[PDB]
Amino acid sequence: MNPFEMLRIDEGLRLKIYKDTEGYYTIGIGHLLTKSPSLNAAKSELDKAIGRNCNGVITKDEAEKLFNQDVDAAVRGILRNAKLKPVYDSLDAVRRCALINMVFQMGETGVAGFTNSLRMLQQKRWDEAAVNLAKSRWYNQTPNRAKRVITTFRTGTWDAYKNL
Repeated sequence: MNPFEMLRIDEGLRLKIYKDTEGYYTIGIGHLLTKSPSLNAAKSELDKAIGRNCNGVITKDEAEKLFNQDVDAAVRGILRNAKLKPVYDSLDAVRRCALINMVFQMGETGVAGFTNSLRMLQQKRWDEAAVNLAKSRWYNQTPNRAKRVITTFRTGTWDAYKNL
């Protein structure tokens, strides 16, 4: 595994402009393009973003790159986050990876709301923490994806996604 494949599985990949749950134009792995109703504008923002005559559709790699700039942006925020910063620093590279997964999935705000759970991770209390996170509304909401993320944390390996 690697982080793109992680999200590939979790968020899914989209190579053609789409609308999300909130109506927003998006593309690749959750890459929101714009908030205005206009396809016209997304199209344009994309072309731009990607750098050529895409026309509402990109490549796989073209997407990875977008995906790369977004992980980058997420990390950056994490480090500017005071609740998130310390946790993130405590984490070995791969679990850092799970934390981006979550953030990606629920925003920085939502993530930092798992008080006890973060403390647990920070402390490097890998099992209890596993246990704990299985209690949340997160786990009921999106079970599969929650389970995978949790194993990542438990173990600090790509066990849950590698055969996938």
